[PDB]
Amino acid sequence: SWEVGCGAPVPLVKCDENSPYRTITGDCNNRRSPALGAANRALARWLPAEYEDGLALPFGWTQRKTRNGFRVPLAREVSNKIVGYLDEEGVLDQNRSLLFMQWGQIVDHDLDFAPETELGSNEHSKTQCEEYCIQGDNCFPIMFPKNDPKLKTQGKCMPFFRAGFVCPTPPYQSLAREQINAVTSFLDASLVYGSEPSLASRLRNLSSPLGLMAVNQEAWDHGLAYLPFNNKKPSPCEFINTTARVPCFLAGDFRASEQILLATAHTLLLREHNRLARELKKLNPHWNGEKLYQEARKILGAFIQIITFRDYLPIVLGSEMQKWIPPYQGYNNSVDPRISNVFTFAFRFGHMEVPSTVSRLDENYQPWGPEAELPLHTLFFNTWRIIKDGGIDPLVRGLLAKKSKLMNQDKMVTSELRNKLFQPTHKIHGFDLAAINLQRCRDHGMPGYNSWRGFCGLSQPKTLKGLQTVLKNKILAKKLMDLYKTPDNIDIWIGGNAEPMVERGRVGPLLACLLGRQFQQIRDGDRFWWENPGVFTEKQRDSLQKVSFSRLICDNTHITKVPLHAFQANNYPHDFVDCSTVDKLDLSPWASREN
Ligand code: HEM
Ligand SMILES: *[C@@H]1O[C@H](CO)[C@@H](O[C@@H]2O[C@H](CO)[C@@H](O)[C@H](O)[C@H]2NC(C)=O)[C@H](O)[C@H]1NC(C)=O
Ligand SMILES: *[C@@H]1O[C@H](CO)[C@@H](O[C@@H]2O[C@H](CO)[C@@H](O)[C@H](O)[C@H]2NC(C)=O)[C@H](O)[C@H]1NC(C)=O
Ligand SMILES: *[C@@H]1O[C@H](CO)[C@@H](O)[C@H](O)[C@H]1NC(C)=O
Ligand SMILES: [Ca+2]
Ligand SMILES: [Zn+2]
Repeated sequence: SWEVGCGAPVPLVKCDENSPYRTITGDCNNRRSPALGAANRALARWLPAEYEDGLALPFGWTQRKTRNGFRVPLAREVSNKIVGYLDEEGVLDQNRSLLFMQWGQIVDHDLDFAPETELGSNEHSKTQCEEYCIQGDNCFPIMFPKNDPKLKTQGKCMPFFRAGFVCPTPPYQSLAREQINAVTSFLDASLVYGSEPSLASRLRNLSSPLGLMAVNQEAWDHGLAYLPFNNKKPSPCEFINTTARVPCFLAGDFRASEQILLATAHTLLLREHNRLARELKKLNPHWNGEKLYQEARKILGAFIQIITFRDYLPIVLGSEMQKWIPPYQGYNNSVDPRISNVFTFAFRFGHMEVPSTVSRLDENYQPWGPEAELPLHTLFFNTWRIIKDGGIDPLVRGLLAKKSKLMNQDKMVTSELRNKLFQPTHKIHGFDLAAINLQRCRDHGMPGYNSWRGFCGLSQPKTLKGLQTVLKNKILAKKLMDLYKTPDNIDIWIGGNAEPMVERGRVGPLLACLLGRQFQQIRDGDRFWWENPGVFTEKQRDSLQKVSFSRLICDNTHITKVPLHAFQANNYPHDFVDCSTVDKLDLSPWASREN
């Protein structure tokens, strides 16, 4: 009847109350409700889901059924008319390095993943949805509007499969459909260690009692470790280049090889675990492998939290940072730490920060070889350009010395993502991440733009002129009104990203509120927050305050010249220092004395 808890899956609650370490699943963090923030449960609903039929059909599903009296426009038509641009000149962020973009993706992948339903195992609709563009069950194809050039070269649609949902994926559940978060809601390095026990063990080196993560046994980066290969088929990293046949990496997170700089960041974090585990073994030779793994895992989780909340979030939220994330006042076990469904769309502001090219730079921060700069689309599921072209150092120098794309109301998403995206099992560099995001907002039953404005205490524009004023842009407001016909129908991904950025920040007021609230909750609601008294000793916390992405690079690469503020736009050599001058993480406070 009430159906308070639909929890047939993952019923197991076997909580050690005493454990100084996190579970891999996120279970037991909250003592009163131990499933809160656990992986493989429903995304939180801050507002009730909004479906065409009130339960699970997306707006746009039934041609005849309006939203508030108007047909919702095709995701791809919004993408073409609003999100696309031609000229990559002038589009770079003069005050954010490319590392700023890349850290956002890292944090996002630690916090949330809504994987497509697996109803494609030995299924026709796996290829049939792509082949015949026929909407049904989990097939919700992105149809091309009539004037779309892709209609001329790529057929009628782009394939799209509905996200997985809680209480059996194929059939009906208690009231509205709730999509799954497959990773831990805590900011806990689940993207390095995994959110499931099987994966987390596969990633470990259990051959030695050294608490190490498994490393590649077939390839080395000038003696430095690579992630292991994912030896499974079919492999998109092999598909791109069947001559090189270099597989995807195997990381804590499914998505680690989606692009070369994400793979690069994952590689830095793995190196850091093993570095930490080796340093701890020197300090504490009596520590067994499990203890070394847990202790290094706990430090790397703290590293990710401190970089995120001290360095990253202030330059995302700008003037809104203090409003939404006041200085820390300790653990609040009444806070809901779960990632919300809306946050998983709010955080996609990163899509508008991705620039059109990636560079490899040499030890003078000068172009590395004759093709030093490459188009982003050639680097989707690309591991062979790492193994076979110079390792991660040239790409890390690019992350430091090159710039994020700046979000621009006239230039939102580069064609490298908007027309050339590669999706596994599709075979073409032909997808549109903007269209996918809009279709997914509808898949997840998102409330529209004005419902979220109301949620955030902001004005709800009802007319062209009101929207013009909110967006500070008359042409953008007119295009959105021509497509939507009411600001109430504007999908949250495009409405949030259309707002001009807050002072000293990189998102508008609506996104600052949605992101701000989520990050407040993941900090306040986390029993294992690095700064929660008892988690670390006061001396440990004194050491941890000195972490920086600059030291992470110095410690885990052959790079000896780094900037002191790695998320800022930094130019070589003026903004760069020797690793010598950069604070180290002093692990002496981890020395464990019994006798
Ligand atoms: C080249 C860089 C990137 C690529 C190729 C990429 C690709 C993708 C793809 C294909 C999806 C899945 C879309 C769907 O099926 O609904 C996605 C989701 C997402 N992306 Fe990106 N992305 C990039 C950068 C970023 C950045 C920089 C951020 C944040 C700052 C970000 C945040 C997200 C979030 C939060 C999701 C939803 C995750 C989930 O809950 O399932 N991405 N991205
Ligand atoms: C697991 O860790 C062991 C212990 O370090 C690794 O084996 C060593 O392998 C390296 C080759 O990369 C050799 O240089 C050393 O001589 C070996 N040392 C010892 C003490 O055996 C093993 O490669 C690791 N396995 C994985 C999958 O990472
Ligand atoms: C597939 O990967 C191979 C293997 O690296 C790439 O070949 C390199 O190709 C260029 C020629 O354009 C040479 O100058 C390099 O020295 C090659 N190395 C080797 C070992 O062959 C090839 O370019 C890739 N093709 C695609 C489609 O990505
Ligand atoms: C604990 O969280 C609850 C619910 O979010 C909040 O209302 C309360 O004020 C919080 N406690 C403190 C001390 O901020
Ligand atoms: Ca996590
Ligand atoms: Zn080297």
